[PDB]
Amino acid sequence: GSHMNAAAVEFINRLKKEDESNNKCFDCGISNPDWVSVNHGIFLCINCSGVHRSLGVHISIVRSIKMDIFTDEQLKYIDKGGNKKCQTYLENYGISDFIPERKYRTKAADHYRKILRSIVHNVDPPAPLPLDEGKSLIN
Ligand SMILES: [Zn+2]
Repeated sequence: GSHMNAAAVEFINRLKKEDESNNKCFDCGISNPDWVSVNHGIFLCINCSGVHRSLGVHISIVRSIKMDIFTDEQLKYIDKGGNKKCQTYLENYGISDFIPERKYRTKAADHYRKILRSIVHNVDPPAPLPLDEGKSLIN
């Protein structure tokens, strides 16, 4: 109901006040992103959320902070992620400046999804991905 929705917004705002990079869109950098790619634990603007939608459900799961209800598991993805952790991971593999169709289909981005998922489920992470495999795209 209304209470569960309001507590979720309060949670997101805490994460935006904790890690300031959550207050800029992950892909384009504009301030006050009101959308989330849950699967990546990142914050996006309305336009970049549209780009993510065209990537398909295997790549990105998109939610609006203003308009959508969030499941408790979905909020955990954001709690264990954030813009900073994803950006650092993508930068480390040299793929952070790739356009979305390439960036989110890299082994590096796919590997980050698996890492975040494992943190959410409190299980062992996948083996570290070799740097030279990171730029290659998944099938
Ligand atoms: Zn954007």
